[PDB]
Amino acid sequence: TAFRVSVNGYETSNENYVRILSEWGIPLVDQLIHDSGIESFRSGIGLYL
Amino acid sequence: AEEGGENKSERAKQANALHLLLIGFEQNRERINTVQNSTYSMDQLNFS
Repeated sequence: TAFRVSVNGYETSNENYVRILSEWGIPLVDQLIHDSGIESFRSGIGLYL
Repeated sequence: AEEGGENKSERAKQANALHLLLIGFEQNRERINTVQNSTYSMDQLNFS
């Protein structure tokens, strides 16, 4: 992906969680949901029914 | 004193090694964690 997220071992999980989102934001989440595959599953069953 | 110096013999160095290790532990007792390897950065330990 276009993202270049890096994890710092000296920061806590929450600190990285806040830092990463503050850097990139929603667009990273959209990719995560896209890679989740739930959207395709709902479309597939909807088309079938 | 018996060996005449820390670097004189290998056994002397190991005695010095433990000497410095035990002293090294004594000087950094607060930063040591029992199980997990303590992790810090320059700012966390106040290093400038």
